Amino acid sequence: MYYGISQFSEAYNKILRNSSSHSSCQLVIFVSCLNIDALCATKMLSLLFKKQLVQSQIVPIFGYSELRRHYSQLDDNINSLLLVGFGGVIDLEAFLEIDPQEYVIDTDSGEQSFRRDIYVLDAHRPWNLDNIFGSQIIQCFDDGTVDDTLGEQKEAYYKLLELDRKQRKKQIHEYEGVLEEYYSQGTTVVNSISAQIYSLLSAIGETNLSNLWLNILGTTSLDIAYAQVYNRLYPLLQDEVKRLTPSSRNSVKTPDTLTLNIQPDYYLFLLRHSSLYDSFYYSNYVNAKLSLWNENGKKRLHKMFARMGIPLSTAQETWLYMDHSIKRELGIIFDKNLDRYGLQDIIRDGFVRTLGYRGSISASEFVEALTALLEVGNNSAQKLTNLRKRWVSNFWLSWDALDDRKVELLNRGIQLAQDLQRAIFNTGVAILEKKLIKHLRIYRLCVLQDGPDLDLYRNPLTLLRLGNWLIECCAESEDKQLLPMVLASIDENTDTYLVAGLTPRYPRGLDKKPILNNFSMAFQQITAETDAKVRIDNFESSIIEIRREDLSPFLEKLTLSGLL
Amino acid sequence: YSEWITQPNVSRTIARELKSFLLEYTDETGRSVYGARIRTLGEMNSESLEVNYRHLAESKAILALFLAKCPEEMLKIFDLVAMEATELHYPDYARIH
Repeated sequence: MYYGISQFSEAYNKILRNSSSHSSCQLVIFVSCLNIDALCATKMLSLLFKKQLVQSQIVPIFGYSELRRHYSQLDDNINSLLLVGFGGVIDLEAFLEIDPQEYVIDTDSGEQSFRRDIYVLDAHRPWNLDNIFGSQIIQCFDDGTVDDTLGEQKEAYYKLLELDRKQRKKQIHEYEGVLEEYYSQGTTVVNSISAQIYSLLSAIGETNLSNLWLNILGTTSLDIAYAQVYNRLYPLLQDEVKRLTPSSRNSVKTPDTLTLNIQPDYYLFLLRHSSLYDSFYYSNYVNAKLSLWNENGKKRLHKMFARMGIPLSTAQETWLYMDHSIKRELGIIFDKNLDRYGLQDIIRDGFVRTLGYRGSISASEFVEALTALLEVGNNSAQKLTNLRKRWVSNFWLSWDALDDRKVELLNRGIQLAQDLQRAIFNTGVAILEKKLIKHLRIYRLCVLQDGPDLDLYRNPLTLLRLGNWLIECCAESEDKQLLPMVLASIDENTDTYLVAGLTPRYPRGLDKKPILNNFSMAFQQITAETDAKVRIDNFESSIIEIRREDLSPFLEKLTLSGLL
Repeated sequence: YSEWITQPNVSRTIARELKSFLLEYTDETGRSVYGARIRTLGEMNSESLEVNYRHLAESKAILALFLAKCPEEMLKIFDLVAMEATELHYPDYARIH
């Protein structure tokens, strides 16, 4: 459909034809900040437009309210827009207040052209049909979803668009019935935005190891929450590492050799940058298998190190200084022992980059560093705006850390990630010890009223770290039914709760068709029904804000909702 | 006793008896108390195993007698038996102590 995978070169050549001149800046990229995949996509896409000498402006955007503000004030000379990581699921023609008649030029002939193009690079679904069919200005990129999945919706969309009494009743309610089933699907991410732009670089003939690393980083960020998607794309990344890696083997290490191997990348927290003990203690997956919040879980961890034959005094050494024999024997120690605890799934092959003599970083460890930069790198309308300014300001810390010249900023990130995961854990234990997860039949509720350094959880990403930790913890327990989870946290200064709706997921080794985030409808439909004050402006529309006293009325109508 | 405890067939018999004390003795409640001590030994990475003399006087009491009469030879065996009793539980604990 709009631009299928076969025809990304035509959309790119259309950008060059429309927006390349030495006279002016003509291209704007709007990127959702608070999304690593949109960050790695936009980094690749800027290195491309650098090499083509296309004068461009990148604007990081927090949410839909800022998208309208920034679009409203675009200089009329700007004739191409990229919307990277958002806007596929909203009607952009309605939302931005477009009327195509104010944008059309050279209408002659079975023909149109327009003074602006709006290219949507988005991996979320269900796609809004008035973008994918119902507009000539908005120009979505596709992984293949539309031709493979939307053929009944295409037909239903047009027969209903054409039809502006038995023969009518018999058909208008068939086609509205197809759209009414197409909406009333929950949200999901089905691709990485970076693997889409790498398949565009593959069409132009621009692939190299720097663009491949950004493709691996952008795609790795999915693994925590969309494991089913990482596993589709992972086979395709292995082939590209082989294709681009040079001939030499048994090579001497030199300050200039970049090597991007595929090798064991254990599912542990910041292994190469922390101790072997903290690697297990702060891992989501390990915590979920050993029940590691309570002190019998901590006994199971020591009892494992003792049985592996690693002293606690060695396991706690920083991984560089930990001894040369353990670090090469470790593959054999894990292949012997992890099976006893069911930790067998920790063995994984991943992508490991090392540059010169500065020591290896895995794609997993690098996205933990880049997210920690977005999260903590630095009158309610001012109290929101001077906070959303901070989250736009952090985007450029994560951006600059993608550069190899700036390893000191990556090393800030790798320290911040270890400060965060410790705070997530010290909060996640409080929730499980104090029994704060209430079972409400339709969903599970959790609400942080008070606690130490609670002022972290007002960033949408840090709330999702704690969400993904509580989800892994539940998803491995064999007695619990899988249920949607609502996680709420107060800001004592704004006097709102940040509320996040979370999908459950299957245990990390079991191998089904996906499950979808329908809080994105349930929150809108309850909001439209109530007189309560909320914000529904975030790009991940599973996340909302609500004033303190309105929350209990809101949850009281959420449990009644048939939409979950 | 010094000359008895050191004879090789006697030493082997003493070792097996002390091993069987740690493996087979259970509490008044029925829990394996020296299993609970060995769990705590290897988890703490502790090098020292507490044993209660009453538990020898209540079972295999000749070992309690030899231990009082010539500990410098008896503990020299019961340290090896305790190493093997913990190594049954934590293979390669030899790399730790």
